[PDB]
Amino acid sequence: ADKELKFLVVDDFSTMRRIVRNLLKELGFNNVEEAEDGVDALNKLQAGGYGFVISDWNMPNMDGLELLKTIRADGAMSALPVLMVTMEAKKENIIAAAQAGASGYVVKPFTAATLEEKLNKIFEKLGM
Ligand code: BEF
Ligand SMILES: [Mn+2]
Ligand SMILES: [Mn+2]
Ligand SMILES: [Mn+2]
Repeated sequence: ADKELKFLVVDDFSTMRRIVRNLLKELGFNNVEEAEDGVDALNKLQAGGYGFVISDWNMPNMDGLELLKTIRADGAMSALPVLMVTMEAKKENIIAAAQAGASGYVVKPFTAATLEEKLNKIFEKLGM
């Protein structure tokens, strides 16, 4: 994928955003912004430029499933890749996110290898 691809990393806890931002750096992506909830995210997204979203589920203001649904329902960003990264591991959550259009889904805690594999899976599926 283009190493200038702009990522938005969303989670209500800085620890997790920090892990993901650093992993992306390792993979060669330095164009990375953070958001703290679904609303914060949509604000940055509607500020334009973004090529990929990585998002938590449980967050105040707007959760990640609502964020995913909003993104997929907006004609201007409906195809934006959205990778869920969340502690929700139940099959009903995976189903609900998948059905809502998640590009991929990683369960916390995750390894560096896992994030890399699932990002690449999405890149390949989308021809990025
Ligand atoms: F808060 Be997340 F869903 F891990
Ligand atoms: Mn914090
Ligand atoms: Mn744009
Ligand atoms: Mn959370």
